[PDB]
Amino acid sequence: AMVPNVVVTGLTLVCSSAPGPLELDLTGDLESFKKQSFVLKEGVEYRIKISFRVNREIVSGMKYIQHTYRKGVKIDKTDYMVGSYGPRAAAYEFLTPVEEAPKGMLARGSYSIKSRFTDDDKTDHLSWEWNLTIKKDW
Repeated sequence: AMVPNVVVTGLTLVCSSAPGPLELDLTGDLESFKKQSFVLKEGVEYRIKISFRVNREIVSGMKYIQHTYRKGVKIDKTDYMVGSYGPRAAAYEFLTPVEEAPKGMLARGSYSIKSRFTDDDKTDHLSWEWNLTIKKDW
């Protein structure tokens, strides 16, 4: 401070079929996202894009971790090794592989995601929670 080496700045659902924007600003009030949701139409393809800056020194072993809950119950955990990054002017963007929102009535509904961004020193660069609501339609 007042500028940290690593600043997680944004999560984005990258979905071509989506009629509007699916972005969380992570420079803001993280607690708000929990009474919010992103809506996705069942079966659509998307990526998660995590935006982050490195401002001074090399960070090794950066790692994005998600846990998915449904109705408060853990249903999944995924890890993505992001890499080593040096400092530069522009944010870096990490994209997860393409996935499909679930499909079928029994899989529709809300899911909450606990997201963590970390490194090989186990620094908590940011942790945040958000929600995903799978619907029949937009």
